Amino acid sequence: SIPIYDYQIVHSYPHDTKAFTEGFFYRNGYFYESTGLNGRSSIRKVDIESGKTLQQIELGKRYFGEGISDWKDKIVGLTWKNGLGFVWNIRNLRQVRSFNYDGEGWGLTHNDQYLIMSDGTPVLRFLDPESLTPVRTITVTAHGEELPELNELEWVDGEIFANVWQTNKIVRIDPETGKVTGIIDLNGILAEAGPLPSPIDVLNGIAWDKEHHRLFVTGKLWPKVFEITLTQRV
Ligand SMILES: [Ca+2]
Repeated sequence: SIPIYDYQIVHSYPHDTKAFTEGFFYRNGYFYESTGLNGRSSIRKVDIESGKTLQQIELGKRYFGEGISDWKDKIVGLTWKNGLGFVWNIRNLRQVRSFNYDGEGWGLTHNDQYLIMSDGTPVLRFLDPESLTPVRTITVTAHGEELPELNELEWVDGEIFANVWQTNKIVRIDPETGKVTGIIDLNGILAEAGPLPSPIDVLNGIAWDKEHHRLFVTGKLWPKVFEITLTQRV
């Protein structure tokens, strides 16, 4: 009754196996990743093919960085427990503004009007990109059930794709109703990943290139980012 989708790997690119991926998006032929690298949080511009870093800033010691997303000429980023967000110039990564919000920050994406954030609960926040305060929320449900643990996000083709932390699934959420309209099953994808690092952590990170319709998924300490297409199951 809830349509399930299987992946096909189109390509697979090296990813930093030391990087706890907290936020991930695609822009300008580049990856942008919010990364934990030994308790320190950095934000990073990655070359897609090499997985190498082309540019980074570090967050201050007291912040744990989470979701990131572009917005026009900016990167917006969340913190885990600080209630503080940042706005950077996407070009030189110089901090430009801070803002406050309640609760935790996990994932962050955007559609044409709004920044969209998760925080591990079933409740997604739509933010005014200007005031940076919520104007709508939706509650996320799968077969009528509240779906908590919503993590990294990505707006894909009219929908919110969200990692569900500690599963290998991605949910497609109708932004209007908050209903899960679809489930992407990435179980076993790691078997396709080449030799695994020690340690390795969980699926998390979805980026999308609107122009070419390319979907990229990764995860914390993963050795690959995967470009994937979807096929609806049987
Ligand atoms: Ca994302």
